[PDB]
Amino acid sequence: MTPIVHLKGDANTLKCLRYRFKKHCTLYTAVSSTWHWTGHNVKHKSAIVTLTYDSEWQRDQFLSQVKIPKTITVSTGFMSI
Amino acid sequence: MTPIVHLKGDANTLKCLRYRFKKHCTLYTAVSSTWHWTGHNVKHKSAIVTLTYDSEWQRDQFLSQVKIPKTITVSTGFMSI
Repeated sequence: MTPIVHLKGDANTLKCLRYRFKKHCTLYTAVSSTWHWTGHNVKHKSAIVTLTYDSEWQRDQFLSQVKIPKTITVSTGFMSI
Repeated sequence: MTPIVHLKGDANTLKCLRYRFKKHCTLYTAVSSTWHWTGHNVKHKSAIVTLTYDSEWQRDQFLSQVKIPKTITVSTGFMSI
């Protein structure tokens, strides 16, 4: 299936990460625009993004090229399309 | 795991669907803001959204309360967080 990572944290701390993916253009398959769980009642800035990898092995590579702050939690799963 | 549906199509045709989810507030677990696969070279308006359900059974219910145009393709998968 297609691997999909999910990172979250301060909407601002996410702006800096996107830049790191610029030099790592040869590591992910498709970057999604910044989005979040919208709802009638929100809380604060917690924008979230997602990155699809062509394989799990390549996934560990990106995590080795970018440092995931301890405040940002990662996610693991797979989709079918 | 957590079920996750993925719909796509004309960014405009998606605006009408979001309204249907308003009356079906008791059917999904978390609606995500409108987003899409951003990239240096885009094509046209193809915004995409996602909906998480608490179970597969409840998933078939939402699909029965909203008509998915033949131009919009659905998706099936699961995440782990």
